[PDB]
Amino acid sequence: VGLNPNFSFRGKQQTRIETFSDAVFALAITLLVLSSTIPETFEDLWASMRDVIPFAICVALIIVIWYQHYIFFLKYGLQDKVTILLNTILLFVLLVYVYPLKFLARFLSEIYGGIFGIIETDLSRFGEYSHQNLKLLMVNYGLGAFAIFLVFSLMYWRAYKMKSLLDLNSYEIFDTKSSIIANLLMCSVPLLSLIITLIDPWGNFRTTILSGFLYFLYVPIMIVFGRITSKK
Amino acid sequence: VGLNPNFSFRGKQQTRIETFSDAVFALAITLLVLSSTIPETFEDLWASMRDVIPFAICVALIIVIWYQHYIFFLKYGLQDKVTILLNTILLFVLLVYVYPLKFLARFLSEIYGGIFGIIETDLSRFGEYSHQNLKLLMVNYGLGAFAIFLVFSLMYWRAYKMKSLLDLNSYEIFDTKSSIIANLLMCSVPLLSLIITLIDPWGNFRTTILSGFLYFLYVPIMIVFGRITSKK
Amino acid sequence: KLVIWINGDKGYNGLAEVGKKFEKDTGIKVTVEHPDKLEEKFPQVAATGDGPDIIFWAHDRFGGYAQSGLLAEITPDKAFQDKLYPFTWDAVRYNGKLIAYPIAVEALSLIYNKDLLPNPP
Amino acid sequence: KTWEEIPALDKELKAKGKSALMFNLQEPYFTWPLIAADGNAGAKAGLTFLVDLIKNKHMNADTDYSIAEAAFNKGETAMTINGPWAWSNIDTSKVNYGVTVLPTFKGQPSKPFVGVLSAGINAASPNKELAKEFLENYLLTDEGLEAVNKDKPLGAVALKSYEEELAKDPRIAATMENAQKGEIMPNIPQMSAFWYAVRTAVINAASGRQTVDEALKDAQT
Ligand SMILES: OC[C@H]1O[C@H](O[C@H]2[C@H](O)[C@@H](O)[C@@H](O)O[C@@H]2CO)[C@H](O)[C@@H](O)[C@@H]1O
Ligand SMILES: [Cs+]
Repeated sequence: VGLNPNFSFRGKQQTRIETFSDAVFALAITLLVLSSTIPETFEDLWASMRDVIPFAICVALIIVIWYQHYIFFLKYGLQDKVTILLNTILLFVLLVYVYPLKFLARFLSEIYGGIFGIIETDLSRFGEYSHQNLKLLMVNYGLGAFAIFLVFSLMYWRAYKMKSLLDLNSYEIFDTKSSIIANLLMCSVPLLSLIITLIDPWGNFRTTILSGFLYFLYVPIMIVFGRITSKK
Repeated sequence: VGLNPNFSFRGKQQTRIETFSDAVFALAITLLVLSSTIPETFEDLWASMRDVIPFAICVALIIVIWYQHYIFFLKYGLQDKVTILLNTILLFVLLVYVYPLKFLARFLSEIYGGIFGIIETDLSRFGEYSHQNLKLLMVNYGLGAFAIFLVFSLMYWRAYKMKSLLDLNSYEIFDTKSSIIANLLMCSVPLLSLIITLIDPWGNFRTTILSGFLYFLYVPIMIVFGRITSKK
Repeated sequence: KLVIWINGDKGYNGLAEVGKKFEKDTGIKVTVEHPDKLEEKFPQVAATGDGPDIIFWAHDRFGGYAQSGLLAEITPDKAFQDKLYPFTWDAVRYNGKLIAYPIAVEALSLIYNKDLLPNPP
Repeated sequence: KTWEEIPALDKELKAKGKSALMFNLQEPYFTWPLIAADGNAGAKAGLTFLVDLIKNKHMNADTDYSIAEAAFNKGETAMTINGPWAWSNIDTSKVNYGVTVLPTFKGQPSKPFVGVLSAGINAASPNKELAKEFLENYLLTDEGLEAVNKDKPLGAVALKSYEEELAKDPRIAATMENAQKGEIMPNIPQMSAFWYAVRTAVINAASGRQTVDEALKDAQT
């Protein structure tokens, strides 16, 4: 059940903001899938089964936003104007990137579909894959990712700001303090790719490659950022 | 209320994963129905009333996924990364097969509509009913069914894996142990039809007939599989 | 006097409460002792001296006491003989003679702290 | 979170018939965190603000421990400044209290003095070897520190085994938060003459006798 035994989960009771959020989360992974058109013929039936992978990919993403949220509300169980205000924003962002992700995960599933040699379907459906559109892709999705993590960082900061009011013991502080740093290390990679793209050094695909290569190197770059703060 | 009096229901309190799931379930049986187009004229009104049966059929299916889920969460009331991870998957699958079912239950309701002699509407709407499309049908739906049951089997295995932590008494074990076997006997028929189709012995409709005939013989084939494990 | 010998790790206090109810219905005092190394102090003291009226220990040492001849042959009536399980009586039998009454089945278990270790090895 | 916003909070609380902060001003132990917040200049700034709190009639002139404790424990003041020992008396009162970081001042936080409660044996005593046994085997133990802490809390005990129960306490966190911001007192023999100089300097400034610039002048010599 619990991540930490030394932490006292305050929001064990389900609240309106938890109950509300859940509904707004369910509709993300539900309408992402079911926003699709009803297979009317076998031809459409086998077409809609090509889409399972894009949603599998996306929904996995969306449950991780829910799971990092479930844990925060379980932990502090806050229900104030600031938490509300941030929560609103966390979801607002999820929602605005719900179908854009559906598209990216469709787009990436066709790119990866040709590399493994499963399918050879055209990508002229997605439009002209130019530098600017591929840069906008990196800056667009990278922003949503920076944003979702930045909000979790700020929501955990709200908990640290009200540490004395929540009655956070010495062990509970280090979790909050670390969960800020953890969400901020997480929001540093999407900020970096977004920044590298926006500056545009090479003025060609070399820019988009690097920016994409930072999401593969998430764990090793998380350790590089973390080792610089411990070494001083 | 309860299936077993000797079982101590731990998840009697409604949790975020129960509350969340419910929302994702409601949207299955709600959007399956209401994904339809608004009857604008009497002609469309009587058309949409032909669809009551396909959804009646499907929704009955979807409440049984919910009811086998309601019971599991009521029983153990788990809320860990593995249960979450599996739950996600259980629903992911329900959702990806929500409209495909709508189609199958429309397709089957027109096949059955002609046998009883209620309607004689054309099936050229659904497309070319060839061997390959009818085989893909069996492998497609059979997979979703194997998958949904396989997840329940794995979720009940998570409970048995944490039997000592949940404090499962001698009576509670035999329920978990049996509920794995029960979901696995249930996931053995859709695996068998799926396997028979994929191998394709007769190379003609004789393959699709057998595979379809195993869902009629669900209870007798459940007893055949069960008697072999008791006889040894 | 009805003196009983049972290990100190068991429930000698709780056994004495049965003994306190026995003296009420008859009048025989029931003292319960828990000596150290009673598995090896029983065959030496009971043979020469008096020892305990009845002895409680796992059934494995009881074959050693029957061969030496330090245990009376048990003769339990069928009405009681049926109240317990059948296989339990087989663990307290030596050369076709009942040498003890089986109480309970024990076995080592892994005791773990759920606060310090939620998923143990 | 800052000392400069307490006068505003007092105006808001005085409208409802309540005080903002009452603490023992008579002892310089309690005025020191504010005085030594910035630092001399830091003390001039630190003390000048304290004088203004009494000058604006936000704090009482002869605020002692008894009335400061009773006021917060009754529910007449929303705050008070005290150590671990005072919590047990608040627990007796039906008050939903919290222990937090001291308010900051001029950006830098308040630097309180960190007392290390200690136990020493007297030179002119025939029971030297009898008291040693008590401090080690009976008092500074798992059990011995419990009996004292449950009566009136000590703070962060010196015993290593109590680290678990100390960390679990949310008040020890607030106390230890203020200790890492503050510094430990030097044991030197001049502390008596120092503390006396600070005790008088605060009382003369609080009553309305000596100026803030004239206080540090007299307190330096
Ligand atoms: O006030 C000056 C006084 O401060 C310190 O005394 C504290 C002591 O640390 C605590 O145990 C508590 O009881 O309050 C005292 C302040 O009232 C110094 O220890 C002492 O030397 C100094 O004079
Ligand atoms: Cs729609």
